[PDB]
Amino acid sequence: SIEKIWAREILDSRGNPTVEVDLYTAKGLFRAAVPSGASTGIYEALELRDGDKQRYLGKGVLKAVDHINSTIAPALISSGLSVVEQEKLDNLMLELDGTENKSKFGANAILGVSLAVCKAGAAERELPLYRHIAQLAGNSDLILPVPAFNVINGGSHAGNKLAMQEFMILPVGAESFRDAMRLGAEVYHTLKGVIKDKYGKDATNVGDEGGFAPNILENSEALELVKEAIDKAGYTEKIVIGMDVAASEFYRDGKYDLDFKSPTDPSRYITGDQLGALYQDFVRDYPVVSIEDPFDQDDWAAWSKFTANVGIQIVGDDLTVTNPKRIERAVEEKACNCLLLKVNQIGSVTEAIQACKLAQENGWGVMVSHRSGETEDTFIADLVVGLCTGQIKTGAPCRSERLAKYNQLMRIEEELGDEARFAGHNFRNPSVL
Amino acid sequence: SIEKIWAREILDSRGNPTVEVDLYTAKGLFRAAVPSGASTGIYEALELRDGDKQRYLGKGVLKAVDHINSTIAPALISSGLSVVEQEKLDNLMLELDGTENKSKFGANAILGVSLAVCKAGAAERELPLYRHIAQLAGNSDLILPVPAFNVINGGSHAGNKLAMQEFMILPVGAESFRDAMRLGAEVYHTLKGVIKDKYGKDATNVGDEGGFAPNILENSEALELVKEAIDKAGYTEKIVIGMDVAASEFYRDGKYDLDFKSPTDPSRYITGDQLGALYQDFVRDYPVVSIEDPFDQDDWAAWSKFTANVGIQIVGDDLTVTNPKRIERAVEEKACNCLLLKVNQIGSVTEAIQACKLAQENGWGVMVSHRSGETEDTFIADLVVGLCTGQIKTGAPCRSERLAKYNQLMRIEEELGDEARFAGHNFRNPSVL
Ligand SMILES: O=C1[C@@H](P(=O)(O)O)C[C@H](O)N1O
Ligand SMILES: O=C1[C@@H](P(=O)(O)O)C[C@H](O)N1O
Ligand SMILES: [Mg+2]
Ligand SMILES: [Mg+2]
Ligand SMILES: [Mg+2]
Ligand SMILES: [Mg+2]
Repeated sequence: SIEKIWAREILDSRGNPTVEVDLYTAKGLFRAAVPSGASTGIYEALELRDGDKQRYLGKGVLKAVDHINSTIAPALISSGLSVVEQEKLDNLMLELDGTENKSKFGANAILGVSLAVCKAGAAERELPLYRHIAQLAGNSDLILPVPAFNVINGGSHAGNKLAMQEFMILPVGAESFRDAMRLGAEVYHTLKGVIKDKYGKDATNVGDEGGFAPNILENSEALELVKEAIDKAGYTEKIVIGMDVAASEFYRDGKYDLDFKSPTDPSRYITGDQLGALYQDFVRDYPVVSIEDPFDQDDWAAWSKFTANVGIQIVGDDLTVTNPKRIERAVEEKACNCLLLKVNQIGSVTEAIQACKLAQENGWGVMVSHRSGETEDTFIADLVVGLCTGQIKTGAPCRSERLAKYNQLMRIEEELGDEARFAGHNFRNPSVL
Repeated sequence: SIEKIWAREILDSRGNPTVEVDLYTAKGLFRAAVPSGASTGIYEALELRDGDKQRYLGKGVLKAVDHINSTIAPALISSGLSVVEQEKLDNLMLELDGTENKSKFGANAILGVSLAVCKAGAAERELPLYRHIAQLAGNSDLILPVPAFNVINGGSHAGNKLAMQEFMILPVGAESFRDAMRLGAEVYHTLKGVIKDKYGKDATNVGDEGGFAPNILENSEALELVKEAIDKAGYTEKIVIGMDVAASEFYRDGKYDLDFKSPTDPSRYITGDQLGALYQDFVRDYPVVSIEDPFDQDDWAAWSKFTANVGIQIVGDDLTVTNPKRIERAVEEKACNCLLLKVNQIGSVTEAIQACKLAQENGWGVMVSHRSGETEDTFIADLVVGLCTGQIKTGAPCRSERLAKYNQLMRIEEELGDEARFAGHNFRNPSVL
């Protein structure tokens, strides 16, 4: 089945090395690449880096590449398994690695091969990638997702004082996915004009995901800007707001520091309950319909308490790290009601699909997501359609490691033709469509 | 030969619509997309936009898409021409349009099809794209180019006061193209730390091409910054500097305004002679080996004078717009000694290859180039290798519409194996290899 597997080091969207894998079958070349996070949860499967400080500041991935070329590849070719057998090939890699967190080969090594196998498998089935993924997941009724565009940035890697990481727009009232793209781009260009006028001509360069990071401190002010741009573009009822707080990043001694990029001062810290009250005010004052990582990745009681007292979507990211073990705990404690799905948090296509089905079985939403460090790879566009989740976040409508996914979703919608359905206001629960 | 052509609107790396074309033959699907400039020369072929303010603020390209789908596609199909016949298919489109600047269909309509045809032709020849391009151009040897990374930004679309558009680094002393990527990436990341420390944490977000635009006014300070990053990264011996001044953008009244982003004040203006004197100082104080568009696209006398008084590379971009007619004039007046090759400035692959050959036959260097607005398309990576020009500028090593090209060049290098030659110090004049 598999003629050759060959891995190489390429550069991701931030200029850092990452893994790319070529898989050859009689049907051709199938290529995939691995993303890389910046604000990673402490429970993520292992991203294997070389640590050679004289090459790429220690960020090379030659070791992961070698694990693929020297060990994984001959093992999978020796097995004789068909590339359609995703689960068997993935399980084979998992047992070969033999560690829970994939720390022998690296999650980035195993995922690279896993993605390529999946693409080669689709071609063997003579199916577009999204339909093959749907079949692997047991789905038949595909849907185009609502895109969630990160347009204002704060948090650990933004050069402002804004503590919360992401402020997103979601065109839930769009007519189609192609129309959602147009709405997103128009609000984005509107927002750029607003920021230029108010914060100056030098305030509209972009961050890693293509959004803006103007110098503000109040999170409420970020929500004000976004709502202002939505209204100015004429889409007040059609576009709503999502947030990724990434609260693990400013968790201090059991409390939360909404000014953590300023010199340390413990008296400013607030409690989980105070943080929960602040969110309730956001949901009251602004059309916020989704909040991701509202509390620290270990602060389970605060998650459960908040989720039980709000009607919006509550997304586990660093809390759940696409990990069935952590998800089951979150399900049992009712910590959240949506899973953020990051294939490189867990390290294989099979396990990511299992994590998605576990969420969906329990009435949760699922939002497919990029990493801050992306590539020209568009796998997650087919993934979100095949898993039928109804929602994807994969950047502002700016920088092609983000537009490559959005463009692919527009091609998919086009291909599905008259059968294309758009999640719209049912992005949390698209199965009712 | 051509079974079907289908065009669609996608978004480019700036979030604006552009043309993508799917072309089908017996051997499969061949896809290409068109870039879009920000500081466009007045002599470029016409980029056709819709101007419908109800959509994308008038930036849609539905008309171009419709010209392809309704007019160009059935014409090329009815012609029965093989996809290997690049020249004939391109000429067919040129005649169909019947205007000098492709203003009936739009240059973007025509190029999109032209690029897809070229990819379909390579597969028909059972060749990698760059070898097909090599044959179309009459070349036999292939060479990997020195990359020119735009790391510091000024000019029309930078939010600082810096007038000159691009300050680039060229790893002429790298061992190979893969090593050139590493040198570029390490200097880029070094520079980011330098900019952070001197100008602040809020000063390292990126512009359209992945580079930085800190708040500086003196162009000499830009050159100092770059030099400082090169040495701190430890590569003083191996990396030199290129500039794209884009002087057309600040040509005022026959004079030049090095503060054109401040409110108009003619007392500020300097003459071409004075500008030329400033370049002479740059070339002396810094390792500047290449200057692009030093004078206005119509200021021929200033070009000829300057070029005759220096030994560095002098690059026509807006001067020449990849246009054989304007190049012949430049040749005659010895206005410059290098052509910046932008396929969408002239609108077809055949005409771009002709522009390149006309340049090379007259002893000029050729630097293949991106546009500010790019896509996930990687055609120019194969183009620069097939045309053997020895140099390419396709962005900072940041943002995957940039890295897609650089990554593709690393794959090409790998594929050529033992036969891979890197232009290195012969980037201006590679045919001696
Ligand atoms: O937490 C994050 C960061 P990361 O780089 O994936 O950690 C960006 C992404 O949108 N998300 O949810
Ligand atoms: O003048 C330019 C700009 P443009 O967007 O192509 O006009 C960016 C490119 O590097 N170049 O030479
Ligand atoms: Mg994170
Ligand atoms: Mg997150
Ligand atoms: Mg220009
Ligand atoms: Mg230029």
